[PDB]
Amino acid sequence: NEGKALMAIKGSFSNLVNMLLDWDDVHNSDLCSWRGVFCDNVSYSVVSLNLSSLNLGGEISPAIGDLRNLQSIDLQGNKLAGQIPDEIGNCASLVYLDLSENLLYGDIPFSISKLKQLETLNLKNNQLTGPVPATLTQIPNLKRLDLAGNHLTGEISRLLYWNEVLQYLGLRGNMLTGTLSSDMCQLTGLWYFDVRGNNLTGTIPESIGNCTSFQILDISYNQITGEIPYNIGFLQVATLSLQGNRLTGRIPEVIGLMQALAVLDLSDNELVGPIPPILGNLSFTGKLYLHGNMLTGPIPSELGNMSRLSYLQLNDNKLVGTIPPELGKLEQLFELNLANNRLVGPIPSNISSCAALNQFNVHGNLLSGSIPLAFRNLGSLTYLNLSSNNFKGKIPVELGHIINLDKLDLSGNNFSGSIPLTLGDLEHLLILNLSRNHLSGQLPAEFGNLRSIQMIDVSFNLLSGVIPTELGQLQNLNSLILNNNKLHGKIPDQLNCFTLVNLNVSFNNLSGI
Amino acid sequence: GARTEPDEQDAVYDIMRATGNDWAAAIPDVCRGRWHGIECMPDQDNVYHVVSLSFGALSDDTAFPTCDPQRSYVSESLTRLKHLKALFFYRCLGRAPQRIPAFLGRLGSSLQTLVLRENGFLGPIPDELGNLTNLKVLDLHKNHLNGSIPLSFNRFSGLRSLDLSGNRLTGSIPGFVLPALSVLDLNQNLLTGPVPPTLTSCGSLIKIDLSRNRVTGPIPESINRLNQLVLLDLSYNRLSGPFPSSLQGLNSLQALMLKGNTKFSTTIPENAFKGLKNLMILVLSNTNIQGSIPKSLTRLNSLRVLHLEGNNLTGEIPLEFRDVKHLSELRLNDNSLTGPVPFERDTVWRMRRKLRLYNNAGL
Amino acid sequence: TGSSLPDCSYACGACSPCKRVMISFCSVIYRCTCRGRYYHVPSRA
Repeated sequence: NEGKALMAIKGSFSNLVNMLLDWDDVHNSDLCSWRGVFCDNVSYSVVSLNLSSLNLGGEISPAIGDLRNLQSIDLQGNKLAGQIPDEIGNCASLVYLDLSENLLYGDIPFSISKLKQLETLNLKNNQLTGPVPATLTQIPNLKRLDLAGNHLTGEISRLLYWNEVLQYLGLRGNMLTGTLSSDMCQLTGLWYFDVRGNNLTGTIPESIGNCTSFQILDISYNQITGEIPYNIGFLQVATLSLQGNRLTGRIPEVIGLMQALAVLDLSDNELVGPIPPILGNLSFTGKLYLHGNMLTGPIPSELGNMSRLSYLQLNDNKLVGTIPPELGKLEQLFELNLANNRLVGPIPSNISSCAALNQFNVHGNLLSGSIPLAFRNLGSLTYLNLSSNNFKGKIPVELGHIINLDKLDLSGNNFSGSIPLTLGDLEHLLILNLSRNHLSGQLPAEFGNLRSIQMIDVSFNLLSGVIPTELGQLQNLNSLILNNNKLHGKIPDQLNCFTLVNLNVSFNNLSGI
Repeated sequence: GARTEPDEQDAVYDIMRATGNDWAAAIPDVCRGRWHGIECMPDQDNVYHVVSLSFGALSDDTAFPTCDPQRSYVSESLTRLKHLKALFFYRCLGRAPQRIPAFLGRLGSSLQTLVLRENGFLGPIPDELGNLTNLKVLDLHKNHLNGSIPLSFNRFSGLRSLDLSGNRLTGSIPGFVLPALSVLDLNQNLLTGPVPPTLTSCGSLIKIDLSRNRVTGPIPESINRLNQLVLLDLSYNRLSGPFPSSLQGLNSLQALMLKGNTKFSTTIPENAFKGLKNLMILVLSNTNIQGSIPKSLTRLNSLRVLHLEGNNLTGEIPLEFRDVKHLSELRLNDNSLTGPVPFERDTVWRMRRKLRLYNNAGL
Repeated sequence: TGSSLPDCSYACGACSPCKRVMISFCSVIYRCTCRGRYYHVPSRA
């Protein structure tokens, strides 16, 4: 009776009996001992089905409509093709439907509205084609709705926002058009608004300050034009994400009062004007991504009052003036990215105080002066980028004592002297691009100890001497560019570097074959 | 250095004890040690007042304080929150399934949101719930109420959302002329009579759901006036009469379902569904509809779902269904259609079982 | 008017060591936990 429907279900699952080896009604009769099926201990009908993450790869047989007491159906990962069967809308006891991570196409079916007990509709990462039907409003207990990862069309009907119990709205990664309706803020118990990745035109609703239920607001990557309203300062969100759109005007000064924020994202927008220094009282935010804009003016020194900051990205703007030394105050800073600006003057020595600094990138500015020596104290640094600047002086010896360095890029500056031998014991290094400089003298043979190295470009320098013989030990180096230098002698016959796929010795003075 | 108003704080103490959460008594000040479900706003004198009071738990986050299933009750002390703007009860019971308290009236001017969802409340709707003139959102979904719907409800000149689903409500649908009303949900009730005329005077309406009731009479001619209407759901009712002359004014209407009106017994006029670009879902199944499949259902651009099953439709399937590849569900099963079908192979391969044609004798 | 940190001193109601908690899904929400399970804390404007 019920095993009949379970065997039509299994009947439509590609062609594998290895996985559901269990479902065998002649040598395993009780169906409540089968794999992924569960019967509540009283009525002893199947109430829960969990075939999640097995790849059975057929269809959802309509016989699923014949297990009436199913209140849980989790069929994720199985690569089920075809449409969502209509009969799934007469398991009225159903509470929780996860069909996420499959190859289902067709529409979200009308019969879904019959399931007046349903709480979680998880159709994530499928191929459903067609609109988010208005009838999803006729499920009074639905709390998590996510259609993320589909090819859904049509607009978001404001009817969908008149809903008092909804917790989670996941719409990311469809092709939804239209506007953000100013009735959007009638989802009074929602904590997650996600409409990212669609094609929504229109401005931000000025009446968005009433959305105090929201923990996360993600409208990013959506082609939204217009200004960022003042009432956005009333939002209680912790993740404010407005990235990737066409939001013009300047950064609302009222954002300086949104102290609850934990991730602040305005990046890849066409925002102009100065960086509001009031942001300095956002003492507890983790991320500030103002990059991608046309923000002009200096970096506010009050950004050192963001003590809890861990990810600062102001790159690719039109910021001018100096780097503030107060960035030493940010003791939690992992990634500092001020690239592609117009910053003038030297790197402050105070910045050597970010013991947690992990990425440092100031490529593409007008920075001058020398690397401060106190950079010996940046031991936690993973990624060091100072390319395309007017840095001068010498490469500090103590730079070799930043052990966790795996990407060093000093290209494009006027460094002098000979290369430090301590650069050799950067055991974890992977990329070393010191080119377009004025480096002189010997090519330090300690590069034989750069065990994990991948790409050495010390080209375009005044490097004299011979090519070290130890470079044959580098069993990971796939690009060795020594071009435009002053070296001589013959090439070592040891280049035993089976990884090399790109050598460039040229415009040198070698002697041999 | 702001402090709260004392009588409102004691009101909060009594309310919280009454619901079963004694822990709110240790609190040295209610509005500075804020738990999820209580909001406060200070006035000009740096004095906090209580504005939102909510129970129980829809989940963990949002986890309002739950109530004692065996003990709780609704304290009279609510009457002392002179600034209470919203009051929320969800899956919070009481010692004995009680009535809706009448003293909820006494906070008329401030209250703008009253939710009493799934509380097991017994008995009729207090009339003095109407004295809440300033209410914007009223929800009594899934209780056990019966008796009439108070006439005092047309005293909500500013109401926005009204949800009364899941009750034993008797009598007839209100003669509302509520200009601002957006969503009106009276479904799964015993309300009878006809669809009152006054309804179509509430132009702002977008959702009208009267399903699983016993409303009678035909459907109003002037339902065009509802020109903002998104969804109209009248399934499982006692409706009858002739189809309205026109629904053309009903732009933005996306979904209309008259399923289960077994005594409908009317044909579908050609011009009924002409100018409906935005129409998506049309369920007319099991309504004893007579006549032939009108072909102006073919020119419905956004139509995805068309249910006409379990009727007494007759004739051929119109050739212009060849001109329709947008539909995802088309139910013409269990009728008496004569001519053999004119569906192309694109359509048949894509639709598969989602196209129902069985139980037609002539095909 | 803005927004403020949860101040999750009193929001649990049982198991008094009521803390704030970091949640990530790189989208971060504030939660409140003590012992088992998590809570909220709020305000409005």
